[PDB]
Amino acid sequence: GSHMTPKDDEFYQQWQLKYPKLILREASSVSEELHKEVQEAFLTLHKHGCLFRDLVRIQGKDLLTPVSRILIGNPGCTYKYLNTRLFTVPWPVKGEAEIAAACETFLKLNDYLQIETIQALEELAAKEKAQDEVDIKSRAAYNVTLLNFMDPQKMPYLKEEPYFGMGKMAVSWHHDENLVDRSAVAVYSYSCELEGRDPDIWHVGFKISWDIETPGLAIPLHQGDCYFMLDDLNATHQHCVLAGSQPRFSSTHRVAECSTGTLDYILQRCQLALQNVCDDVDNDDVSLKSFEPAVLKQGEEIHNEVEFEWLRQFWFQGNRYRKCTDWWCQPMAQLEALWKKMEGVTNAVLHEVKREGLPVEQRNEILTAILASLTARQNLRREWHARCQSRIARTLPADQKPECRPYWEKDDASMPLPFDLTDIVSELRGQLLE
Ligand SMILES: Cc1noc(C)c1-c1cc(Cl)c(Nc2ccccc2C(=O)O)c(Cl)c1
Ligand SMILES: O=C(O)CCC(=O)C(=O)O
Repeated sequence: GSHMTPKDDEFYQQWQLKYPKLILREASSVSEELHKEVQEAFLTLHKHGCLFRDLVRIQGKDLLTPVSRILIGNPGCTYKYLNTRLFTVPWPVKGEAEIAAACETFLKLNDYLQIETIQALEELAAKEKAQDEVDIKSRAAYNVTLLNFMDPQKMPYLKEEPYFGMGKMAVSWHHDENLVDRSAVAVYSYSCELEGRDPDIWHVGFKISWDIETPGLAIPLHQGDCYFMLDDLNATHQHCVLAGSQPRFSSTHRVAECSTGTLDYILQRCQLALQNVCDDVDNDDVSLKSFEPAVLKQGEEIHNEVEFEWLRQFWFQGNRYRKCTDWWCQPMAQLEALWKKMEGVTNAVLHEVKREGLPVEQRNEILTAILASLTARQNLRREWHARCQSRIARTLPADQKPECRPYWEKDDASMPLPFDLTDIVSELRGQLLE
């Protein structure tokens, strides 16, 4: 395999022929006022220490990401990649002062890049022609941007690009996950400073999925250049980042698929689960209205969703959002209080299966509905606490160390149930032996 750069004569016709949905807008197309404001916003956030490497999990192993990031976007929105849910540092859409100005700056860049995307998509459809204006606006309605930073000198050894000889990789081949179908991606690239591609210049590489025979493209990215992935390019093609000599920032604006990833959604899920609870007063006497299996199954599934997809995802990042914003403090306190009530709900269900007047075919109706949720609850609870207590988790600085919140001992009296459910879950299967 080989690759092509602007040094090659075939580079320009391959881009024209086989990458027409990849658009490059060089820094000359962007106002110099916007350049300085965006580049200073990058440095403002970097000085305040707002960008963090994530401790993700890929195929069983825990990995520190080579790139430090921060998610900025609509209030209450989340973006999930590599099993890590990032929460937006909010930007001011209608309805810490330095950091808030940087978020307003990248809100302005988002408006600009959204317009450029709509125009590029309109010019794209016209070329393919020779109702759908709703699709174009929605596929460019960016709700978040994932800011990035990497210093290549800090790595003792960078990975070689393994298929086309593109040299050192900062980020390996991948798709951008959890995006609205056929939504576009706009990137603002900010680089701080013969045989093949220039090793000192940052590039974005492109290849066709499953294809290492078709030579890939290595697009040089200078300071202030913008590139756009239109329509199904992000799905049909993979991209990587080829490292240069000096550090580089980037602002990657996305239409995150957030149908199950906003605060309003998960709060609504929590209210749906608590509709099966007598809500006169918030005490330890939790009494359920119905024990119909579908209602209890849905209740324990929502219980798991708020705990693992929201509570433990958030506190695994060790209150590092607090360095940027306080926006998630009350919502996370509210979600935990809602989750605590669901712990009392689970205790109430276990109290009912332990009751004498219950006929066995109603008792087994309940167990068949709740055991898949309780199984996943304990399997995921130890996966999360194991990741909180791993060697590489120790190596992180103090104010981003993973916290296994919520966590409590068997000594703790305020919680109706223990953290370890192995005795309880094994009991309920030994209960449908007899
Ligand atoms: C997947 C995905 N979706 O959105 C983003 C952003 C990613 C994503 C984000 C990243 Cl930080 C990477 N890179 C890595 C992540 C963890 C460990 C190593 C690497 C690496 O490339 O060396 C990849 Cl491959 C993909
Ligand atoms: O850094 C970039 O240009 C975007 C590449 C990418 O997928 C990312 O790291 O977010």
